[PDB]
Amino acid sequence: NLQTQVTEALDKLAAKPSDPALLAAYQSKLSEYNLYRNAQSNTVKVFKDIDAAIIQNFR
Amino acid sequence: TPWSGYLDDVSAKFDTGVDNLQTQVTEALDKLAAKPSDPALLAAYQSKLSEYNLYRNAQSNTVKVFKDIDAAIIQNFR
Amino acid sequence: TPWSGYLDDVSAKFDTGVDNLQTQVTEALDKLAAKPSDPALLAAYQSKLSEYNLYRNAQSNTVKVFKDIDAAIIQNFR
Amino acid sequence: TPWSGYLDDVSAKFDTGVDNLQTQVTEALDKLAAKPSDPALLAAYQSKLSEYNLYRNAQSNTVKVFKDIDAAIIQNFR
Amino acid sequence: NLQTQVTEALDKLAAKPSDPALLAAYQSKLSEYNLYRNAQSNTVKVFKDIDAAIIQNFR
Amino acid sequence: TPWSGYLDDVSAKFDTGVDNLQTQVTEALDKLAAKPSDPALLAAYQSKLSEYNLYRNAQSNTVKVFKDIDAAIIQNFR
Amino acid sequence: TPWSGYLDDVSAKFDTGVDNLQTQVTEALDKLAAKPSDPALLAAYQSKLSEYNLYRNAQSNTVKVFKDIDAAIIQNFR
Amino acid sequence: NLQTQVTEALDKLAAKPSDPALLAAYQSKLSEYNLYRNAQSNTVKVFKDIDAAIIQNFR
Amino acid sequence: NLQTQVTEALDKLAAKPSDPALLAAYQSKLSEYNLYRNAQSNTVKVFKDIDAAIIQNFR
Amino acid sequence: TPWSGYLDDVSAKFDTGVDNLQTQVTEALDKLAAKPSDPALLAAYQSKLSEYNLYRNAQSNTVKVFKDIDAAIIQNFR
Amino acid sequence: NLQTQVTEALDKLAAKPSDPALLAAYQSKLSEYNLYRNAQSNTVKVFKDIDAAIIQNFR
Amino acid sequence: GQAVNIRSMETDIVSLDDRLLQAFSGSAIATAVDKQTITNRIEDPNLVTDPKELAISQEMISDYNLYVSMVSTLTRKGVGAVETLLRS
Amino acid sequence: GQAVNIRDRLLQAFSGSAIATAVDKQTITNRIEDPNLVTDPKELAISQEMISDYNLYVSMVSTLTRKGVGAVETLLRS
Amino acid sequence: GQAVNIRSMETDIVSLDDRLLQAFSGSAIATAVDKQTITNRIEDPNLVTDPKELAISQEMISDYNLYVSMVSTLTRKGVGAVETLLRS
Amino acid sequence: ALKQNAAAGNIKIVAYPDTNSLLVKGTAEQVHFIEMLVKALDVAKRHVELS
Amino acid sequence: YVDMVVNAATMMDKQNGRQKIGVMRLNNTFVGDRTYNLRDQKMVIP
Amino acid sequence: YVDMVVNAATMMDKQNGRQKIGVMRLNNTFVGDRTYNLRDQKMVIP
Amino acid sequence: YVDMVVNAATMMDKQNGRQKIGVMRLNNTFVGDRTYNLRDQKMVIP
Repeated sequence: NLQTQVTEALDKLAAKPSDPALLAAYQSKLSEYNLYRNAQSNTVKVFKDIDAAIIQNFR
Repeated sequence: TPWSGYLDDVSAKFDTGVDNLQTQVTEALDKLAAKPSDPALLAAYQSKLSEYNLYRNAQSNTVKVFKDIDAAIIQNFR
Repeated sequence: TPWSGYLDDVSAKFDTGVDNLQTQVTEALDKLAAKPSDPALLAAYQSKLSEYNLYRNAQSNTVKVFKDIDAAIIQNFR
Repeated sequence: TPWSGYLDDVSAKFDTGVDNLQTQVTEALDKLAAKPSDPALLAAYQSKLSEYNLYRNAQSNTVKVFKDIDAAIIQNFR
Repeated sequence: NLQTQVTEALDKLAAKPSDPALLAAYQSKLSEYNLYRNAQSNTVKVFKDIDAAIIQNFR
Repeated sequence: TPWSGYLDDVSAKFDTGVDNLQTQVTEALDKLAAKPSDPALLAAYQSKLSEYNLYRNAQSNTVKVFKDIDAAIIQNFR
Repeated sequence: TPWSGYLDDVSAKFDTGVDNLQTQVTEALDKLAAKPSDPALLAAYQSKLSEYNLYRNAQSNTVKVFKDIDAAIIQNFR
Repeated sequence: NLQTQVTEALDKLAAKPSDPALLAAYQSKLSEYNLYRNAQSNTVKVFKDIDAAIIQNFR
Repeated sequence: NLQTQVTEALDKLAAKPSDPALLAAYQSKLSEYNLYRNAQSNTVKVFKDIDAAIIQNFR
Repeated sequence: TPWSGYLDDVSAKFDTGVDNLQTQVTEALDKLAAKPSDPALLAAYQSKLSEYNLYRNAQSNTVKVFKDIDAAIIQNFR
Repeated sequence: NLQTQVTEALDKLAAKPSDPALLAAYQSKLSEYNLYRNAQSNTVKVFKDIDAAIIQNFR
Repeated sequence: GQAVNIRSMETDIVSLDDRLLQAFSGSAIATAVDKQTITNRIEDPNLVTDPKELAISQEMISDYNLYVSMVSTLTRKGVGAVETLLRS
Repeated sequence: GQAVNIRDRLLQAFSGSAIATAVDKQTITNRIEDPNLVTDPKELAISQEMISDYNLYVSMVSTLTRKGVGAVETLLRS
Repeated sequence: GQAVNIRSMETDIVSLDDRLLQAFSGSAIATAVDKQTITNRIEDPNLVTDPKELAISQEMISDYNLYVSMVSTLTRKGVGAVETLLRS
Repeated sequence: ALKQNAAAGNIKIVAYPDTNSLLVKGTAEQVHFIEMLVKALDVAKRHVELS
Repeated sequence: YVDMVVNAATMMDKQNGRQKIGVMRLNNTFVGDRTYNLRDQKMVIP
Repeated sequence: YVDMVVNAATMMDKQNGRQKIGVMRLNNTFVGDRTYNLRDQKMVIP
Repeated sequence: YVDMVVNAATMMDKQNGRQKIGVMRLNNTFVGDRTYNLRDQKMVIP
């Protein structure tokens, strides 16, 4: 449900793209969401590759 | 039907989050160019040009971040 | 409704802190131009004009600072 | 429970590390905007703005350093 | 038909490479066509590669 | 078609915003240079020189602002 | 035959969208360097040199986004 | 004969490595020459790789 | 125990983010923790790839 | 034993290069703030405050150069 | 032995960081040690890679 | 709107080959729709933009790729065991 | 102006697949000898399809011939 | 508050078949928990944002790769030793 | 519901002195709606005389 | 009969404002902001 | 019959302005902004 | 017969300027902007 609290701070910056405190909290949010998405992609990636290594081994 | 992506909707939220700033920049130039010596018009125009500067900068940096997320995933397809 | 950001709202706080001083300088000026030799009217206009010079100068430099605060953080997005 | 990460906690540590910087900018501006000719208010407002200027710049720079370290680690997973 | 409305928006930026509203919409367009094309290249590639693996097994 | 960018059209609005200021500064100088000791002519020339000084400085600084906005976007192409 | 490519399409697409900027900066360098003090000429070329800088980076950074994608196809050749 | 009209643009930039118009046209040449050379090497390679697989199969 | 003397210098700058000696000292700490962590990341990396190469050799 | 790195040791050369400069700026401020109209106290304070500015700027820039040297070799590990 | 005269000019500038002649020779020194160190790292890297590439072919 | 189909159809089997044939038919119906629905996810270019529906489309590749690879090698070994015994 | 024109089973099969594999070789040969077709991305994609189906086609009739002749030796040795 | 267990019990094998069942069952639990350890390390999103915990998760992935790869090749070479002897 | 999805901020009101009137704009009910406000905004004021 | 009703409902849901100016004449008050130069304070009534 | 009717209906929906100047002479009011220099405050009537 | 009519219909869809100067003499009014220096306010007539 992290994408929910992603989607609640951009609109307040959309309504106010000059508050220094809000965009600071928004920058701490979306960059933290940047760290989550590639984490899920990179961690599933090894599990495909190591599962492909077994069938490459047993063929 | 004209197509609109997800990246369009994040950038559209900046367009809809502000009401008429595209009008307000245009409106501030015509009142200033008619009489560029009114102190009431000068303080209003400093605010709107700087607001439009942060508007486009906030738009362009956000799309660049979401661009780099997908390309790392598409590389992680194969 | 004309949209107003936070940078608009900081400059408006100087505008509302004086009630109608932009009117009061012009009205003190209008009585002065009819007879520009009264020392009671000259000393009244010296006070209000000098009050009005510091009014616009203090307003415009502070908004410039908040521009530089936002631009340094937005640069640190990417 | 709404989630807050460690990078949030680092940035939250700046928020609790300073006591009342969000209050001090608003109160010194409101007393200054009521009467923008007091030297006691001018020297007080210069002081309060500069603390908020270095605060947010240090906050935004801090998240960027811990992000590129993590990005170097995530590439080295696979 | 995405490539059509790609090839229709560059010319107003060619005629006006200083309009602030147009190049902002153009970057949101042009980076979006960039993510689509290599996605199509990568998605046919796995469908070829796993199709090459069956003939690799039975040979 | 004579090509005109967006920055060309904003600067042309300043040129049309004043009626004949490019003519009047040179022309007020020509009336002043024949007899540069008339107080009715001196106060008229003081007004036009200060208006032309503020005219070009506000025009030329404004294009500089719009220049830095586009370059931040163009850097974010790649 | 003098052959054209798709990358030669988009580069010359920039050269037909603009009309005379490769030479409009040449007539104002003849003009401004003739008398290097005219305010209607100093601001004339500053509207010409500035647009020369956006247009040459736009025709350049388009090339880099349009090269590496064709690299990504040939990377998917084997 | 593509390499001929590549090799005809280097000399005018050699006499003048400061012309803005020439290096703009030269980058449009050299990146396009980059796309030509490795594409031809990789495409003959598949024509090489698949004929050896047949004799590997029939041996 | 390096993270301890990492986590002990931000608080005096948190209570006082205008002292000139501390943020200079804080910068001398944090760039070295930046240098230490990826060094640990780079050193585990050589030990995985060369260990994966052995089973790649014998398979 | 509290650990100290090489970047600590470069900054320590600045720390040992000045004897008691952190004390000397504060003591010169205290004599000036007691009577800020004494030319002997003003001239002493201009020298000591400006020396501390070049002290920290030369200190802070040196650690940044050695950081980028270090990042190129660690990147060249794998 | 270049690192010796690297380590010999910063300390005299530490005792006097306002002499104009000394930091000029120091900038000519200190920027030069930056150019030396990355030169050694980049040159061993190709020599690792080219030594690794032959065994990469025969593996 | 959405729509799910609650009723699944079933047929009686009497022999052993139709039990094999329903795995053959059950695999052919899985791959014919799953080769297409991820391409429909690819050809609809709003689905290739949002990171939420990008991560599920990331893992749907691996669901398709590992499944068809399992039924290949199981059949390769399965026909390999009948090969050696009749050659003896 | 663009134009378009309109127009034992083993002994026709091997002759039928003789030029069926020959024309796809030649059409991708002049696809890549034409430099206009190698610069456009969506022409690369349909040639990328065109390379890939060339590999699956001639490999399918290779191995099925191999398995076709692989079934003949064992019965004749019996 | 965490916990460890200290008793590694021993049941007697009555044959080699009873021996192989412990080595598989002792490893199948271990290979399930660590993959479930790294997802809950991931699924707790507060664990993946801290720098110190990342090298811990970096270590636990690479041990998981090296563990299952080491049991695969041995069983591959094990059954490969069977095929050559039966062929002789 | 979509005509009841009008923005309150989309209301634009301008004064116009030379006919003592207001010019407002909006969709077909909110022009009628704020009519009810302004009809309850100018009452005839009362006089008070001092001595 | 079942496959017709479902496929026609999910094709109807996918298929599914004009401004105007009003002129109102006031009757009991002026329009626009006023300023009162009562020489104690420039008083304004918005 | 069905493949013609579906194809010739989804190709009609896929198949589906000049400005002008008017001159109006007023009768009860001037045009353009006027100013009333009543020397207490610069009143403008737009 | 079908392949000729289709292909020759889509090739008329893909199939499917000089400036000039006019001099007009006015008869009841001057040209160009005029100024009326009535010395109370700078009134402009475009």
